[PDB]
Amino acid sequence: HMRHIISLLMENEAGALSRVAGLFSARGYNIESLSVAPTEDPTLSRMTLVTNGPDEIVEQITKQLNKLIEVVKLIDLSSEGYVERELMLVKVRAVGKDREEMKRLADIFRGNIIDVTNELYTIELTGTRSKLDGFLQAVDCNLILEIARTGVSGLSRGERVLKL
Amino acid sequence: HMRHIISLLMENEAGALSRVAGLFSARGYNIESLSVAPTEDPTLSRMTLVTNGPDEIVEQITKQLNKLIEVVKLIDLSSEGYVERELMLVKVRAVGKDREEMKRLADIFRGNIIDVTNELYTIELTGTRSKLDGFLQAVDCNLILEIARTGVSGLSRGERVLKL
Ligand SMILES: [Ca+2]
Ligand SMILES: [Ca+2]
Repeated sequence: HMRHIISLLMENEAGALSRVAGLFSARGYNIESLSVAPTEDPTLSRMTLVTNGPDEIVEQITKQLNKLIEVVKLIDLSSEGYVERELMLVKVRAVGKDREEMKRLADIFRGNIIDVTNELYTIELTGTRSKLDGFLQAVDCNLILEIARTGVSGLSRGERVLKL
Repeated sequence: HMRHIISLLMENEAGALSRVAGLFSARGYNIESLSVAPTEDPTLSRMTLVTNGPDEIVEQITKQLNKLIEVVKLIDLSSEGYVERELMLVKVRAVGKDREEMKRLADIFRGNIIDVTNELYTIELTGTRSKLDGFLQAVDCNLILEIARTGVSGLSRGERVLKL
């Protein structure tokens, strides 16, 4: 039951994504998080999807995904060197001494405050999964007003590219 | 008309995604970018989605969308003050004088190199849509080896929050 980061190229067209999400849904496959946006080439979008399972489940999801005509290339990004980043926006209640505390946490995690009132901050964070998770462990939950978190975006290390 | 950024707070069921994605697909409308990931509410995910069509029509989907039990709340983020950021990973061919040149761009856009060889950089860039777009506008496209870009993560400004 471990994390695989699936990376795929697909037809930037209507239904493309609803069909990819439908394939998971039909069979109750987990989607932890999902990023998709156009590439260099506007006919093709790049999707980064994170799923949680034993290998034999992932290999079957991977088998089924390749079968879709709108899925063009596909790699388990996790099976080779890669880099990943996520972006997160955390809106936090920040009054009295918690104003200093929230500012210290932002600086420690190298985030930036991008919205501010007398009683709140919106903090922008970028990093690996664990950095962003470490931020959330470190903040008191009762302070969090809401969170918007982009889901992982990754690339293979070095010369390896998905389109080739 | 135009560009719309829709935030939804929903169940993390696969395709609850597909079902949301479907209602844009249903009308023949392309989802340009999309992000969905866990929130503090372990059972709930936040999804931002950027799309293109006429206000009344989006408002059609809006309604259709609200009536899904899987959807807790939604707003059209543009209808009120908001902050938005995307993240992007851009792998570039960086040989000779382009090494100095590609590093300068990174610096000017305030991005970070997170993968480097003799012949390439992968640059991480975080910002508004127009900033990332402007970075892409600045690089000769024969230098871009691949891009993985997340699409928006957005929140209302100030005390406005979606779960409320
Ligand atoms: Ca295929
Ligand atoms: Ca509802």
